[PDB]
Amino acid sequence: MNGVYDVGGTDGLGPINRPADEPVFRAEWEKVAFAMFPATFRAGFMGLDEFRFGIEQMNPAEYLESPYYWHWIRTYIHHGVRTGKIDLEELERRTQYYRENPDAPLPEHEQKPELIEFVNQAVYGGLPASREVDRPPKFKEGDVVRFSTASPKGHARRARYVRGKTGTVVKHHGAYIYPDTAGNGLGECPEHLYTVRFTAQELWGPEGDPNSSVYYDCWEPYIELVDTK
Amino acid sequence: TENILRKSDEEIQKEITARVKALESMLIEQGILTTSMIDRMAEIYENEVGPHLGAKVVVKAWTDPEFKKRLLADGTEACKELGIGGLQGEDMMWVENTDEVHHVVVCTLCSCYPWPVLGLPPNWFKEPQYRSRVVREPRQLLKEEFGFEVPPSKEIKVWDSSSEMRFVVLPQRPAGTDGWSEEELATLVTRESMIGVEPAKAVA
Ligand SMILES: [Co+2]
Repeated sequence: MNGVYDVGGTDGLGPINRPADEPVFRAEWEKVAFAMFPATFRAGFMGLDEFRFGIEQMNPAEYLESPYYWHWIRTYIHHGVRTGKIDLEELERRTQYYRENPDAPLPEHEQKPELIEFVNQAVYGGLPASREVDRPPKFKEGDVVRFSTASPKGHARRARYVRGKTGTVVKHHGAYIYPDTAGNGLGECPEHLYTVRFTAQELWGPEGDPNSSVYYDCWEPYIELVDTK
Repeated sequence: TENILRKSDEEIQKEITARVKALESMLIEQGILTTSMIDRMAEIYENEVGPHLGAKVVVKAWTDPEFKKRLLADGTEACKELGIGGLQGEDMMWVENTDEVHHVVVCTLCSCYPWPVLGLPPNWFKEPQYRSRVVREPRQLLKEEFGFEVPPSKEIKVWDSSSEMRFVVLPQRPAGTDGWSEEELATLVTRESMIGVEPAKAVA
């Protein structure tokens, strides 16, 4: 979708805020927000692409200025409601309860060894998105290609600043989970993945830096030939 | 930046805290979230996984030309030689700074970052200011925000991680470090140097 989150090339967002040092987690709620990703992932709320799409659907004013891990909370709720695993009225009720009683206990629960095993395995083992497909790569290093001007309403990885632009294939990485299906609940449907080089002048016009380029990763349907050798 | 519509930071923190505790209570009752799971995730990225791991990779590449070739050929498989890898670094591609090229990495669409070598990203990396501007004016951004002057003749390559490929900058080895040990060289390697927003530390 063409959301505000797609900020590459956007002007006017202001100076970078960069404290001299900062903790990994600024508050306890951030640790909880963070750990909820493997928990909701394991429980089938969403996969990685769907996770991103939930955030992309935030109120943009809220997105632009809220603490980062609040984005994560919004997407858990989004998918919780989407899948019927979270009752929103109960959540609103509990929110007010902990508003009035911030030190009230969490619900009694059993610890689960398998959740710790899941965590360690995901962290050190990873969650690889690479896949084998039956088709060979359509493109190769050196191919001059043009990025699609499609503007899907659903999830995609088509930054507005590269749409319709011409660049050069730099590397074929193999095939990967395709965001345009996966982020919309339509499955992995893997596609070959390429890094494509776009000059700053191509991206930003004839006043652009003549000695700068942006490298952007494109799934196969994103790009079509202009020329080959 | 001033927003006359915005609540105070304290009031925002209070509201978020209640919201998150409520959601937490519900996921706990579903049996899919536990306090030990939360504590483990937090411990891993506070204390086990961080930029000291990337630094070890960098100094090995600095001191081992064959490893460096492997690193630049297949980043994930090379880092595994050091027991480094995993979540959000399943597909790493390392890019080498030289006298002719400077690399800088961004996720314009969100926050993508190579967790297994750098740990979780600092908040400025994830925020709209850096993400919007670095693909558009990298040279000015590096100078204005990071005090880093890249000569206009020197090519700047911005890597936007729109896929699960994770890009990591191999910073140039600082002058004056001939024959330094790996542990001594590691002191020069920063998370910023592997994002590309700064060079590795000068010896001074
Ligand atoms: Co991202």
